[PDB]
Amino acid sequence: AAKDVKFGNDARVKMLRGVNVLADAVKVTLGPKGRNVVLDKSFGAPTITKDGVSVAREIELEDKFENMGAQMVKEVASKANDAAGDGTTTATVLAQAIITEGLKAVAAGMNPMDLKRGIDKAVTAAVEELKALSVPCSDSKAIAQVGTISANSDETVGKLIAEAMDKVGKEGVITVEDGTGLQDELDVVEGMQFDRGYLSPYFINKPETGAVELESPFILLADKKISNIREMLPVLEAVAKAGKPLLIIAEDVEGEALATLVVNTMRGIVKVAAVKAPGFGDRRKAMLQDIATLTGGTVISEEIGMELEKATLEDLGQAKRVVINKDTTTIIDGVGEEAAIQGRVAQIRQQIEEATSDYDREKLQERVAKLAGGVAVIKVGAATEVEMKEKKARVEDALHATRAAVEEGVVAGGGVALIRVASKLADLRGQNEDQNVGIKVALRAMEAPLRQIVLNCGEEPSVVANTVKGGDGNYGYNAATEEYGNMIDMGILDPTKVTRSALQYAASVAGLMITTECMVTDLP
Amino acid sequence: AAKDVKFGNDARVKMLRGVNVLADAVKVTLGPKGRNVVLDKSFGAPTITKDGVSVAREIELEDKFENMGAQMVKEVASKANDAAGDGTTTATVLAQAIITEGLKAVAAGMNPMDLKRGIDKAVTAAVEELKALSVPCSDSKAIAQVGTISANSDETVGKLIAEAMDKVGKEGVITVEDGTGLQDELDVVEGMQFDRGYLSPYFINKPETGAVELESPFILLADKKISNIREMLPVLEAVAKAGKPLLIIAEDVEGEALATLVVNTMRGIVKVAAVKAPGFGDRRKAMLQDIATLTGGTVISEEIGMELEKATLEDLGQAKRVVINKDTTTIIDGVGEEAAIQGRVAQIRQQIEEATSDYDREKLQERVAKLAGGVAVIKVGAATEVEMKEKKARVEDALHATRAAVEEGVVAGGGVALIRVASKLADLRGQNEDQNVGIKVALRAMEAPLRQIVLNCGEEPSVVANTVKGGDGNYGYNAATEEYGNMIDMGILDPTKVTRSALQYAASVAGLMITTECMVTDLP
Amino acid sequence: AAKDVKFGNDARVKMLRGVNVLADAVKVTLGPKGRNVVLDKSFGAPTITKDGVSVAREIELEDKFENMGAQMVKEVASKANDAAGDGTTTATVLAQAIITEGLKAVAAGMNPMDLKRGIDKAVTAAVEELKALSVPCSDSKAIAQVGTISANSDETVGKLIAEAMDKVGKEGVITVEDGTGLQDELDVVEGMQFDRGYLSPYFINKPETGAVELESPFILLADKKISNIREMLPVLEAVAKAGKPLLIIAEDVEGEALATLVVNTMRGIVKVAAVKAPGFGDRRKAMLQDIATLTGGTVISEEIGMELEKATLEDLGQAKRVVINKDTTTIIDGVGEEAAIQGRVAQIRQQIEEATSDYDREKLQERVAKLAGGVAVIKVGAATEVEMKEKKARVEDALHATRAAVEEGVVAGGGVALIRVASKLADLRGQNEDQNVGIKVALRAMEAPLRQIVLNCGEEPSVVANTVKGGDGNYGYNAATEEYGNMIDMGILDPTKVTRSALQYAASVAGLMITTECMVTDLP
Ligand SMILES: [K+]
Ligand SMILES: [K+]
Ligand SMILES: [K+]
Repeated sequence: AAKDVKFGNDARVKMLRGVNVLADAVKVTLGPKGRNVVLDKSFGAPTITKDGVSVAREIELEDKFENMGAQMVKEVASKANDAAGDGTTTATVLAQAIITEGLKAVAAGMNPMDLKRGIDKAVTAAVEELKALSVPCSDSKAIAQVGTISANSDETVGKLIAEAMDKVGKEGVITVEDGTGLQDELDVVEGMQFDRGYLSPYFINKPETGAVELESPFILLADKKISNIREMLPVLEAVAKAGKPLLIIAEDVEGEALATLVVNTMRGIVKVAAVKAPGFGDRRKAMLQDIATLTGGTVISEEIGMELEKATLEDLGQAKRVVINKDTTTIIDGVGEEAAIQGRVAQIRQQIEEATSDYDREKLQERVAKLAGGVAVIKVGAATEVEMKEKKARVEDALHATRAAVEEGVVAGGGVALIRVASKLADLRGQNEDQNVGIKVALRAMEAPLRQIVLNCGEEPSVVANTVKGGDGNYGYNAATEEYGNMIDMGILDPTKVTRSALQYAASVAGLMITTECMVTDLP
Repeated sequence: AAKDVKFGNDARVKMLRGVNVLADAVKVTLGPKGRNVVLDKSFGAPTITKDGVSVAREIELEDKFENMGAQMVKEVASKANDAAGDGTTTATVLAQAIITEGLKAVAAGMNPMDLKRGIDKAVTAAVEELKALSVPCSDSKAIAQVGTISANSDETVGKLIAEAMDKVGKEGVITVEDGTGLQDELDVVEGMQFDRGYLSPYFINKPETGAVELESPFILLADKKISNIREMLPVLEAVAKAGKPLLIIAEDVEGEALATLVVNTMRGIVKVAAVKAPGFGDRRKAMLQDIATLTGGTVISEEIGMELEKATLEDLGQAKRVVINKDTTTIIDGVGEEAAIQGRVAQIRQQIEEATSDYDREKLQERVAKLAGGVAVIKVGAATEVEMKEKKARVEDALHATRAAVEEGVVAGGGVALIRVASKLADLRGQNEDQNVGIKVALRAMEAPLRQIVLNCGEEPSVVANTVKGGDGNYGYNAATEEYGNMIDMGILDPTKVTRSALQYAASVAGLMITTECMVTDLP
Repeated sequence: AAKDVKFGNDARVKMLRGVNVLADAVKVTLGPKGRNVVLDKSFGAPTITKDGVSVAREIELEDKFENMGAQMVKEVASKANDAAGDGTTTATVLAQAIITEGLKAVAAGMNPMDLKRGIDKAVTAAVEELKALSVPCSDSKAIAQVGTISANSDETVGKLIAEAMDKVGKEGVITVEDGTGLQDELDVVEGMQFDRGYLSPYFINKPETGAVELESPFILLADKKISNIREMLPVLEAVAKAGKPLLIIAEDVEGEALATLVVNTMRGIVKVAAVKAPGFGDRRKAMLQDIATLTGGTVISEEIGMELEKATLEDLGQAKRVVINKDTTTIIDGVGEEAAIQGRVAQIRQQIEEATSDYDREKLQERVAKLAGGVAVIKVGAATEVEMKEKKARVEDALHATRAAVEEGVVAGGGVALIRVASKLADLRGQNEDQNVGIKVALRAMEAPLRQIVLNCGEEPSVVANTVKGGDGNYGYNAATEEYGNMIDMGILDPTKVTRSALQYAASVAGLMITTECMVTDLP
């Protein structure tokens, strides 16, 4: 179709303009004195929220170019949240800060490529400074503390998470679901989890958590790609009877078959969910078998000459429950006999001996870990469905936060870690004045978060910023109480992983925009 | 879709502008000298009314932003009426008052978060002052008086309500329906009430009371979530024959299924209404059964392996009548055999012995109380359908009013309780000048109701206001007679619950708006 | 339909204007300091890229005339990439340079035909100078080096390519596909490749590479033209079952039949792709048999009186994979028995004896070479699907680059070969002043690439250009490091084939435009 093409500066102001709408709408929620954003719904009363992620989701601009700018940082910032369970808004305000100054520099005539290189250098240094600033989270005493803070000072949640992590280990898989009534429950079940998500939304039946949740579903394990639902029919009808949902784990589910599956399940004509098998190549076939054993199913591989039409309800695997993310599938409580599952572990465990490679050995250990490890299940009790649903949410959040803390530690929150780290890189330089400016653009941008928070609090950003810089370590401003002190002691922290991610992603999209010379889009 | 985003002040004036249309349209009806609002209907002659709730229902603005403002206070104020059976208009004029001054303060540069905190502090104090001013309504002599006043001085209605409350107790369930002829009847029957409202309006067939009222309906008790009307068809056709309405009580009724139900019943193609089962977890499954027993129906649980398709008219429960609120479902006169119902009570009653927990013991006691307690049924007689329908309405109102009076007592009406309470909080202060202004904003707003009432009467608001403040306790102005004196003695009161609710809800939405910085809506 | 006709200058500015949008959008990506171009997608976030080919694909202008100019160079420049696996962007910036000056000359009154003749003369000389500048790439030590450079300094890739070329020879067919896991595999299998492309895009299911890729497909060999899908039905339904894709190799696939195929496959209703049988006349029927034998299929020739309707799944040929280009079809790993395939080779090989004509002998030699030769298959291993997919892409690129290097050698990259060659043709003249100008127009244009690269780097083009001219051989500017030196030594090279192609194609379309006097298009 006829396109609308914009070049250089003309294109860049459009982008900036677009990210400014996104950033301005989202940053007002930042900090403890964050404001409310009202999101209109065609049906009923508007939604009032202080959640930057909710606000960002709703942002789409009419001007095609401006919209491209917003969608660009919007996409990258979302990754920060996916990665550490937080930091989307932060990444967004950081991106705005970097992009704004970056573009000014460009307009002044400085080289885009050098500005980007400088920004990157500054960020790389900043990330290292961040690790040095970081305090470890390893003993379950600390784990409980971080969980309590992430749960809005709910010691119960911290306790719950620490207990679960103790059961299945720090690397263990931990799941959280509705409780059966005023009282939590923690149980480890035959189970497993791989890095594959729904092959399409819509399968989503839990819009809240944006996940697919099937109960007592059959599991189809097909070592091949399914493109036409013609092979499915025989098996889909057996699943139609028995009246149970279906999980399809194949090499992939494409076109006509996926399309048909997205529709039917979206019409109550049998609940089905499809996800790619884990991994690729040979080890992908080994894992399909692992799942098989675990779920007492049978893998239907073409190699051996098997056909999906000849597949019967008995070839199907089975587990009490399955949950599917955008990029995660976790099978809860398989039917496989301990005899089977335990012999499977035994096999893999012995192959680890014959392992003639470190890589090969690790990959095998990975698999036994999944089969043998199992799955921790936290049931959140509460007395009144509301309080229960509410706490369940707080648990899910604190869990994701704690997970990250255990991985990369914690640093001062409230935007002070970023400002602290930036104050330490004053002498950092690059290969030319352009890169040096790029570096300063990044260091200045690192003050955006704190400044915004202070701004939302109605205090003078430059004064608080100035003071915090004057201090050391995790010394900072507690926006909530207007008191300076040790941020960690005052319980205002962020998993080092979320701050690191927010910065890296923000810098990433900012770098790309600063180095954009042309934009192509459809005619209005 | 491309959105229209507004920030800060630009957004706030739009909101204010919108709530002003709503408030101005509704407040003219306030007080005894309230004016008429003409509401146009596409068919026939317009409706002339003095009912603020009817007027508010019709308010929707063309400007998207202004409309969001109106819809926001509209939604919160409606809650006041739901909670105490009155106070929506009041909450609305209070909200306008708080929002107007609050925004001025914001424009002057004061901090929104502090203004809100101050408003809240003032309201918290006001509510406590309201409890202190309140006169108890406990003996059935008082109950009758309050009911008489709420029924426009009809001693009969007061007598009726007092008798009913005496039968089933203050906590009892009391229902009212058309009489069989010039003479009231009061009977306690098999019945129950639980805290679940319609899963969607539209099911509403009594716009007046905003309730769904089904007669001799069939009750489907499904232990599971219904998302596709495909499972319903068999049962929906069995109900199509017989020609009776249907109540769906499932774990939930979502998307496709709900959507289809909302439509069909909105086209006379079978009257249906769906509501969530009461409670959650295990106890939700026990209650579903209680209802079943009570209605002589059978629960259709997937656990036991039952399917909705294989559900026959005999599995359905039945009762002479069911009334559904925004948050309440009440089953009147179930078909369940005393044998069954009494045996059920026996079970639960024994479980209370084996109860190894205070909590568990209390929950069981709740259930027996519901089952064993039944429901009081008032049949309003009159001699001429017209007088009967009229009096029936006055009884329903007085009932809701008295219910509230019994819960939290009564205070002077005509807006004087709010002005009285405000006059007592003059020295109330917060943590800074901004919060102090917020407090004053709230105290001033508390005069809005009275002032408006006096204004509608054509008197000088500031003069009456001033005089009433000079007095004490429930001394105030009787707008109807232009005489000052004891508001309670003069029979001009409000259940303390409705005044408390109106204030808290108004303050709630006002606080949210004052702290709004961004608004997102669709492009016109 | 009513047309819009433009003549002379009015038409030419429109064209120029159109190629300027295309060239300006694409050239900003050129050097190692190339900028990003953001390409909008109706769904989701925009695409950020530095790939001139992606950008060019998206360019379409609203003005019909301007659009014709863009599409014209766009089509010819694409051929450069098809021919040598690179050079599209270059060809485009060259075309812009030639067209711009060429048109100025025309406006000044110089003869278009002479200008073109001069441009061509200069290009013919330039191409010869390019062969002379060229360094050979013959021993596998060189082949590995060129592959390593083309794979971003990944020695592994060079090694892989060298090994494969060593197996099947420099003329051999080399294929690359996903690995089975962290480790490369190289195997020679039964296969063949002929010069016939998809009979229609759309069949394309790998937009990235712009190729059709079918796995375990059935191959229909029909010696005749297929114009109506009525003959297909029986065979298409046999393929619908089994659930495998289909490759139609017939004399041709026209109208109704092609139309239907394009659609159905574009709806998941069976993946099909059709291409013309290789060659023509008699030898066309011979090769169809060659393919049949190789894939264990059966040729359905009308001559013998066979009908497509009577064709069964067994008549169909089969291979693990087939890949189709714009102008190439390559069948990977056929099912035909070694016995058959080797007996066929035996036949042809004897016919080479009986050959009574050098021409006939050569043609036969070509066929046995394809049959006997096979296809090398490179499986790229990596440990994590992502790294694997990434490396696979680098391998495919390096492969195409090395193929070209082996054919015509390598020359200095970064645009210096073109500038070097131009500097050597200063005294080149034609038959009149108009041709002489044409020559200078071309020689000047040859500086475009380097100058643009230098420009994107933020350096003064004329200065770098001037210095590089002053040197000799492959002495040039390394835009990446800002250092002058031997371009080949510094590892900055281009297969002589891509530079030659880029220039000839650019000059080709430029010559056509310079000699355009009229343009006809539809009315807006
Ligand atoms: K917040
Ligand atoms: K009134
Ligand atoms: K490039």
